[PDB]
Amino acid sequence: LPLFHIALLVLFMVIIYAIIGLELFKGKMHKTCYYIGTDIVATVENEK
Amino acid sequence: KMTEEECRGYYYVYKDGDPTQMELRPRQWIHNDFHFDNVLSAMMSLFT
Amino acid sequence: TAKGITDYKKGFSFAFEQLLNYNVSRANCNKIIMLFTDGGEERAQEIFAKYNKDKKVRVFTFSVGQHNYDRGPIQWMACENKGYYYEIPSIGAIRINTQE
Amino acid sequence: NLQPKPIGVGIPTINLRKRRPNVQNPKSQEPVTLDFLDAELENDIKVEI
Amino acid sequence: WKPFETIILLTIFANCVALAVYLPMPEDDNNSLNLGLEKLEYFFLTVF
Amino acid sequence: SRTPNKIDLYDVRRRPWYIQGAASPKDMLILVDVSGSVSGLTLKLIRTSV
Amino acid sequence: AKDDLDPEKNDSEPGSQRIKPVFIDDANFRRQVSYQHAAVHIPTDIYEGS
Ligand SMILES: COC(=O)C1=C(C)NC(C)=C([N+](=O)[O-])[C@H]1c1ccccc1C(F)(F)F
Repeated sequence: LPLFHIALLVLFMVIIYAIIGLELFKGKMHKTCYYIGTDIVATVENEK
Repeated sequence: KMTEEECRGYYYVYKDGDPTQMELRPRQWIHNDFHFDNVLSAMMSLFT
Repeated sequence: TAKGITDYKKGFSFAFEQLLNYNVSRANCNKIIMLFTDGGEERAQEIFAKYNKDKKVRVFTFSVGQHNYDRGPIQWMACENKGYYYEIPSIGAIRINTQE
Repeated sequence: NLQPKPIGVGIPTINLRKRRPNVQNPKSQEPVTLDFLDAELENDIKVEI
Repeated sequence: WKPFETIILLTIFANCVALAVYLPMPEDDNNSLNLGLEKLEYFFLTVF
Repeated sequence: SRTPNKIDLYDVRRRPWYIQGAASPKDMLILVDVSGSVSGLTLKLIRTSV
Repeated sequence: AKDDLDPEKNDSEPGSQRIKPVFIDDANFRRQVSYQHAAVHIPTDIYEGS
C-alpha cells in the first residue's frame, strides 16, 4: 500500500520509453553480415 | 584431454555444430582468470 | 525423430531375430550387435539369457552426448556379452570410437 | 571398362547456401567396386559364366 | 484437537517431497519412479 | 597439415586395407535408441556415429 | 611426412629429430621419392611426442 504510486510511475515510464523506442528504432536491426552467397551469419569467435 | 601432458598438439572445432565444417587449432592448458589458488586470488574471486 | 518410451527388451528381441535369418545370404562370422543410447535403467537380463545363453553374439553399448542418465546398466550389458563400452560426448570423439 | 573415377551412387545434391568458403570437408574413401554384370551388358548366358 | 494438524502437516510435506523428486523428461518419455509417483498422487488426492 | 588450407584427416586404422587384416568379416546390426530422452544434442550425435 | 622440408624452419619438438631427405624424381611412382628411409604418417589430431 505505500509502494503503489511508485509502481504506477514505473509503469508509465516503461510505456513512455517503449513507444519512443518503437518510433525511433522500429525495424532497424534486420541486417547482419553474412557469408557471400550464403545464409550463414559471419562472426568472430567471441562476437555475438 | 584431462591432464596438461595430454593437452598438446591440435584438435578440431566444428563451426555451426556441423561435422563436415571444421578447423584446426592448437590445444592449450588454460587457467581460469578467477581462481582460488592462493588466498589473495581467492579474495579477488569472491569480490567478483 | 526421437519420440517415445525406451524399451530394451523389444530392442534386443528384434535384434536377435534379425541375427537368426539364415535364409538370406550372410557373412556368418562374427555376430555382433551395437546399441547407441544415452542412459539405461534396465539391464534386460532376461533377453540375454536365452537369445545368447552361450554368448555367441557380442554386444557393444555406446553412451553418447553429455547427459546425466545412468550408465551402469549399459556397462553391465557390455561386460556380460564380451563386447566393449565406448562413450562419445563430442563430434571429435566419434572418429576413434567407431573404429576401435 | 573399369575406370579411375570412383563408382558413384545417387544423383549428387550439394547445397551452395550452406557450404563455408574455407573449411575442407572429406573428399572420398570408397573402393571402386564395379561388378562384372555392370561393366558389360548383362545377359542370362553371362550370369551363368 | 492436536494431532490432526500434525498429520496433514506431514502429509503435505510428503506431497512436497513427491513433487521435488519427479524427473521431467523430454518428448513423452518416463522412468519407473515417475510412474510410481503418479500412483502416489491418488493417495494425497484422497486424503485431502 | 597447415602449409596449405586443406587439412588431411587420414587415419591408418580407418583404412580399408588395414581393416580387412585387422579382423574377420562380420554380420553386424546397429541398434539405435530413439526414445524421447535422446532428442537434443545426443540425437544429433547418434546419426553421425552410425 | 606432412612437415615443411625447408631447411631454415628447425622446429625440433622434444623427443624427436627430423630428417631432410634428398628426393629424386621417379617412375613407377609419379612423385619425388627417397630410397634411403621410410616416411612416417602421424594423423593430425594425434600428437607426436606422446
Ligand atoms: C572488505 O570487504 C570487501 O572486500 C567487499 C566485498 C568482497 N564485496 C564488495 C562489493 C564490497 N564493496 O567494495 O562494496 C566490500 C563490501 C561488501 C559488503 C559489505 C561491505 C563491504 C565493504 F568493503 F565496503 F565494507
